[PDB]
Amino acid sequence: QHEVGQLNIKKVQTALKASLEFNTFYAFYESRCPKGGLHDFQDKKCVKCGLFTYIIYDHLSQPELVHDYYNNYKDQYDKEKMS
Amino acid sequence: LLHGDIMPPIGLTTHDFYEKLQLNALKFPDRILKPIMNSINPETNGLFQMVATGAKGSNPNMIHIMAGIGQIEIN
Amino acid sequence: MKICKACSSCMVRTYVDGNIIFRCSCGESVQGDSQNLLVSSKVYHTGEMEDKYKIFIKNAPFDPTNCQIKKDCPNCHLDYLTQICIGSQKIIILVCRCGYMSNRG
Amino acid sequence: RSVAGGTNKSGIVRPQEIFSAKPVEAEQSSEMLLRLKNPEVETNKTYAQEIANSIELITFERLILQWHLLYETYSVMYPDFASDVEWMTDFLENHPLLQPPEDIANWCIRLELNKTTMILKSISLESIINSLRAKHPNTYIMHSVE
Ligand SMILES: [Zn+2]
Ligand SMILES: [Zn+2]
Repeated sequence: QHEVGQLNIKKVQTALKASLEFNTFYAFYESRCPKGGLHDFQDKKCVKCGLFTYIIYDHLSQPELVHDYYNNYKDQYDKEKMS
Repeated sequence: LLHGDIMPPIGLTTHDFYEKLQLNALKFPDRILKPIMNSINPETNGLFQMVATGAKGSNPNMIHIMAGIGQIEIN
Repeated sequence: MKICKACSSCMVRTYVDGNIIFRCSCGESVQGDSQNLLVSSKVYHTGEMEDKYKIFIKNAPFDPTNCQIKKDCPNCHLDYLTQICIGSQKIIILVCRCGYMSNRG
Repeated sequence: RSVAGGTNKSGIVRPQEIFSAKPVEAEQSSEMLLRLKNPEVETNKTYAQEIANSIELITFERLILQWHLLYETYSVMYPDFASDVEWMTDFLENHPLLQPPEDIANWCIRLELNKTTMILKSISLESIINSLRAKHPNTYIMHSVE
């Protein structure tokens, strides 16, 4: 705890920004399907394209492909919601 | 909230989700006792002895008296 | 509603002939097609519409009790903006006395 | 204790509900506990969340911004929505087996869907169209291009 000040503020802030974006994207789509209408067992993007990616986000690669290949839908939905 | 990043889950509005997040964020951690016990001689502190032996008071009473009351919750 | 042209009175609708036949208590009939095919209306999100807070949002920059934030106005370049949070979705609107509004509102 | 609607447990509301044998409609803190009909998949939190969000009650009224009933048939038109005939003809073109039937009457509702609620509740337009079409016998429903 006394050595927490030795962490880099910028690197922590960037990592928190990225992790927060991932957490928001997957909490939005934990049950909501980007295709539309729940059905979040294992198919489409309603939960995953496989593995365990709904909450982990630390395995990389798989969380990243899902986010990059459904980023703009989430962005436009966020734009519509906050208006 | 300001950047429009708070997305409520299915079943809650953004106001309810925001209130829940704020209520969770403003709860005192378990380590709030560390400064209290660093200032308290348990073999000599009468207040701590009454609280710890069950004679009178609880941990929230000591925390409110010494560290802070925290979030006022009504219903 | 339809106001009778002779006596300034409201007239009933009484759909009979396949269209609206506006009947008044004084016996006048107007027919009146096209414009009055709307019989019932109900907006379900009242209390959160735009015109509910239109006057308040217009007056928000001048209200001294409104929250201000340290953000630059893109129009007049004031260092502060009035911050509003309306609705159950917590819509954040930034407004300025110059007339600038944060896109939404 | 919570005082909001649907979870009103403040005061003696729950004990008076119990002791007065109040009916179901008079209960302000009604709850239910449901177990998945599969002992080996109760472990999956994602499946449980899927089922919980699936059985959550959503009505048409929840997703309506406003609605207008009209005395117009189809095979005239309130002036404020004369622009609707564009997406109307688009629906006619895109749904060949959904042409208007030959019992269409004058009465008809025009409802505006709330897009914010549709996004937040993960409600799709096709879900509405199929939950109203294979529900209502004497009706003819038309939607814009989603
Ligand atoms: Zn008259
Ligand atoms: Zn300005």
